[PDB]
Amino acid sequence: VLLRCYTCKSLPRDERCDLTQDCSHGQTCTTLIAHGNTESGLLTTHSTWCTDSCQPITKTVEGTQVTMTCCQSSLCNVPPWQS
Amino acid sequence: QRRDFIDIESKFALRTPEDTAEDTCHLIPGVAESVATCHFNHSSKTFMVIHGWTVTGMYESWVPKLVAALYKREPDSNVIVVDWLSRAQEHYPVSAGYTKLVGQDVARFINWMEEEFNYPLDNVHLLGYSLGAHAAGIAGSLTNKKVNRITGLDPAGPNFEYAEAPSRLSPDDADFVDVLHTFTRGSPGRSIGIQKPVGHVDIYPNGGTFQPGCNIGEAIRVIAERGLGDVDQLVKCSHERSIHLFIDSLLNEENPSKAYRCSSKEAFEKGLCLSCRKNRCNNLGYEINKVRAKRSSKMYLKTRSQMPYKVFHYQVKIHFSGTESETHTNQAFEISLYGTVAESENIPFTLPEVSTNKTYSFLIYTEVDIGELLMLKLKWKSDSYFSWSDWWSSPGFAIQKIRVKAGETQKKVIFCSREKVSHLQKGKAPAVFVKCHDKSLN
Ligand SMILES: N#Cc1cc(-c2ccc3c(c2)Oc2ccccc2C=C3C(=O)NCCN2CCOCC2)ccc1O
Ligand SMILES: N#Cc1cc(-c2ccc3c(c2)Oc2ccccc2C=C3C(=O)NCCN2CCOCC2)ccc1O
Ligand SMILES: *[C@@H]1O[C@H](CO)[C@@H](O)[C@H](O)[C@H]1NC(C)=O
Ligand SMILES: *[C@@H]1O[C@H](CO)[C@@H](O)[C@H](O)[C@H]1NC(C)=O
Ligand SMILES: [Ca+2]
Repeated sequence: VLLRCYTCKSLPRDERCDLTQDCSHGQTCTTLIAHGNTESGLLTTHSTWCTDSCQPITKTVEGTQVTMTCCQSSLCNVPPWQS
Repeated sequence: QRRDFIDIESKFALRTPEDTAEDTCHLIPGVAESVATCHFNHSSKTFMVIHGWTVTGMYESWVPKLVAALYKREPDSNVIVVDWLSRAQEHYPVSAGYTKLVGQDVARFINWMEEEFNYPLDNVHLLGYSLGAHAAGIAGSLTNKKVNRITGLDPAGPNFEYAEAPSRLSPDDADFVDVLHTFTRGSPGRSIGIQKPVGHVDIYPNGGTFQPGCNIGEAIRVIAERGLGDVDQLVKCSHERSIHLFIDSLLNEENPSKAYRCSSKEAFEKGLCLSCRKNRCNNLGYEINKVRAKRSSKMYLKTRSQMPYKVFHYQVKIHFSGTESETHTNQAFEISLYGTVAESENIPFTLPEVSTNKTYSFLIYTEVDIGELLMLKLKWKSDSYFSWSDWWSSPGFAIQKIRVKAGETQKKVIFCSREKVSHLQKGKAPAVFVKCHDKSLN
């Protein structure tokens, strides 16, 4: 079964992904979410793409919450605040 | 029988997994009973360790280390140490001459094993260091059938650089010839290690000129003045490193160092050669992929100063965007990599030129296994005492994305600024970028 995922780069919290790409066979949907303070105050971003190796993780790199999520449904990789 | 072999000056010890440092048992050419006395395993493969030049006439410290590692990796094999210490203890050009005779001694011994015991030559691996790499080459060029493999460990350069294929190690000498070039510093024909490729695969660790932890860096060198000389040459550190890199590969079967095919060391040091497509990469050492190409393929990599020598290579591409046209020369930066497993902060690197709306590629390597990359911090360094002040005017660039290609995992990763643009300003706070894309190159 071939998947279609949302493919967007570093989008701000209040903005939904328009771009969608057909994944290569074996590929899964992924979402990276960064959340931490910046010069323009606190900021939440989301990036989505077709990945090969998918590892769900949640680490706080240099005081920024990074969350990685995987899903096997088509167009499923939508950030929590948009599902 | 023995009568037809007494002219053979070279001795052949069958060293054991428990007796590594001594030539206890000898395999006497023409005396078939000596093979049983030594307990040669006719079922297993054979390694022939051929030493090089010596001013002392004693086996160096590396000989038991190499024997021990071959027996750790291959516990049932036969590890034969070739003794040519008398001939290897003459004035260099004279011992260089004796490589023909040692090559002949070895070939006759190999051919005898085959004739007398019908031992397969496809089960023979020749490891030659210094002049021994050429003694191995000559031996291989004189056997009845071709030997399986020849490893050249920093082959002797003086009087061999311009020697023709029959007088030195060359790819026709075995089924597969792999060569580590670790001390090629100097003019052609005047380097201690041979500069030209002489195998099917020719690996040049750290460009092959000298090894990390072996030289006296240019700064220390200038300060020391008339005092210090070429300690590396004298101590044979860089030269010998090829033996330690090989040993490392035998002790780390599961994690080999990867070498990358490249047009030049200068191109490699720009991070332009990091692919694995059409055998453009290979494993350094024992676990090499026996790819015999049409042309001699030169391969590069970086290593640590000490065992285990493996480092992770990354190519980093940055487009330096800006509003006003400015050009900066010999600029120093620091890059910090944050992954899933670990991190390596403040990795320095410099760029010869930094100019508005231009892209620059560079190599970044690290000992740390950081895992999958998540974050990237970039700092543009200043040495001015006023850089801290907001009153101090400093140049800057707007950087949106940073493209990274990891050599070991063959992955292209895009990192992009948290805000619309990250301002990289000389002497100020670091610009932050977070992963926004992955791509397995396969
Ligand atoms: N391992 C290793 C290794 C060593 C050399 C090496 C040893 C000696 C070299 C030399 C090279 O350079 C050459 C090169 C070409 C021609 C001559 C020459 C002279 C000497 C010379 O007189 N060295 C000073 C000490 N000598 C001792 C014997 O007594 C005379 C003085 C080369 C490749 C190797 O892999
Ligand atoms: N005439 C004359 C002359 C030559 C030598 C001489 C000494 C050392 C030599 C040598 C020549 O050969 C060369 C020649 C060229 C390049 C290297 C080299 C290496 C070493 C070497 O053994 N080095 C390794 C040292 N050890 C490192 C590990 O720890 C133990 C010490 C001595 C007296 C002389 O009158
Ligand atoms: C010879 O090598 C084989 C492994 O290939 C091993 O099983 C056998 O025990 C060895 N025999 C002797 C005589 O050492
Ligand atoms: C660099 O490119 C941007 C547009 O991408 C432009 O605004 C800027 O003027 C250019 N810089 C120079 C020095 O021309
Ligand atoms: Ca040859």
